[PDB]
Amino acid sequence: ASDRAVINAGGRRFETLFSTLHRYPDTPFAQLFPLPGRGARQHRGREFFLDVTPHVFEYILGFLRTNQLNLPAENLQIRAEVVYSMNQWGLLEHAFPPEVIEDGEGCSTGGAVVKLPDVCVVQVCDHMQHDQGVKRHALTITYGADGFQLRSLIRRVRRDLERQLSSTYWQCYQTNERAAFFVTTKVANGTADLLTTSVTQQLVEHTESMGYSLASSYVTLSPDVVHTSVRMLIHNFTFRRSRRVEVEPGDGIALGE
Amino acid sequence: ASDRAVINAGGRRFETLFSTLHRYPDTPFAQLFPLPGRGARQHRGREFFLDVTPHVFEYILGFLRTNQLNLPAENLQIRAEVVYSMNQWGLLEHAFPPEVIEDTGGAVVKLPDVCVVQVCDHMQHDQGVKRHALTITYGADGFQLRSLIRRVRRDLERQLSSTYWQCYQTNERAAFFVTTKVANGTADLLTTSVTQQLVEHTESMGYSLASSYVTLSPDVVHTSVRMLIHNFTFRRSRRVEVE
Amino acid sequence: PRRIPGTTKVTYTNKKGRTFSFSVPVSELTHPQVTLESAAGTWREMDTSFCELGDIEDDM
Repeated sequence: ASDRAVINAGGRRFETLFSTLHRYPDTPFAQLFPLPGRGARQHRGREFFLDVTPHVFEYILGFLRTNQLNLPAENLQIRAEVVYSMNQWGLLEHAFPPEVIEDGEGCSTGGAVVKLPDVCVVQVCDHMQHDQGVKRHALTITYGADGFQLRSLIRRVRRDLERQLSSTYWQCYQTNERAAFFVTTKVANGTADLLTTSVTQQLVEHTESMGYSLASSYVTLSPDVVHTSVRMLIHNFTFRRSRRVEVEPGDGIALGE
Repeated sequence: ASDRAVINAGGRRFETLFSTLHRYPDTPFAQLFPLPGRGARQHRGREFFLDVTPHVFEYILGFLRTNQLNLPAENLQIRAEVVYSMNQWGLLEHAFPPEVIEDTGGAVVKLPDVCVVQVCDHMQHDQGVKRHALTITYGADGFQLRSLIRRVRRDLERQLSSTYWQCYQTNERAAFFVTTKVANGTADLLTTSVTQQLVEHTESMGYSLASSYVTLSPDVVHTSVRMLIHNFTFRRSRRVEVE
Repeated sequence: PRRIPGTTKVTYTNKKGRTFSFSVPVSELTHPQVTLESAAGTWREMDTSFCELGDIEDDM
């Protein structure tokens, strides 16, 4: 029909209506090619050609029928192509519109504001001494940057270890913005395996809920430098932050100048 | 109608403009595609045949259309084919230009596509106290160790004073970081923060972390120098330009 | 307990003049920054006026 337009982007054929591309008529995207004027010349459809990849135009034309844009996280190349194509066409300002509300700001229930990094190294080191031949554990969890919620992490560790840890007394508390602590009195062998597993389980569950993904890990076991009998089991995990569904400041290099 | 040119590479058909392949005229990739000459013989469109992979050609043609590049890290066979095809076609020097440093003016350097970082930590013990001698050493030239020490120091003013640690530059590819008279708990804050600042500084250069593998001295007798050798592997997958 | 929203919107203007929102993953602090030697002056102090000591200049 006359409403349908056959658009060929990168050698792949797409068909869409006129109101889809003219959903935002003030943009430089739909302004620079005359959709309704070519329908009067060619009776069947308007034939236009684009210089974009067909997988990138699927995200842009699929946005115009949905008003929903989801950037690819696994494919970093296509994410750079959608941002540059919608910036030169002036279409990205309607996908993520600016909106600032002063009256919805609540600083009394919020602490200071810091930015989450793109990489995160976490160090989990417990110092295993020998208290009368039986192992005692002094465990320290250390993050690499600020912002990671340690108080919510500790209660997840604390709830799991109330059922599995058999000792005289043990504590779990927060010492710094990046550090936490754990002490135990004369733990056994089989209970120490429950201690090392349940702490490293609740740690990596806490970082996946923050929006990160595990890039690599590392385990080592070595004596202390000063003291011989003091052992140091260090679990070092590396977390890579997952790409957001919306645009990021890291996509500013892909914006195009 | 006439400006589009048909590219058939690996059983997949591609169509694109004339000026995108001739965006850089001095490259050998534009010389092997006579676009005004093939349009004169065949009046409809130019028909070219290539033996390259269709998934590899989408990265190469995607760089000509959009002036961006992100190499895939989940597939090393695809990524090594993209860099090799852009080297024999002469497209890598416009994608990854040489850097300019002002120390005296001398600006010629080519950053490696695969760089290694060796982080060696020397733990000593003398008269009841212990010390750390962390040595960061990059692979090749071109990296900015002045900005890394700026990020190492600024992230360490909040954690500790300038008395217990010192961090300065010894070589253009080697960095030094000493640590003296620290507690057991705060020593993990320093080694994790420097490892945090090491990765994201290399991400600011346009690289990507491939793998990491660390070793440590497994001796139970007393040793004068204990060594923690952290090794990094970075692969260049993008380019980052600040403003 | 109040949950952190995680994402925040900031306004960025392009070279043409079009404004849109950068979405930034942002978490808040939980522990006070007490490791700095500088004192801001705003912290809750402990009352010790009820204690009896050997100060003969004060009252019981």
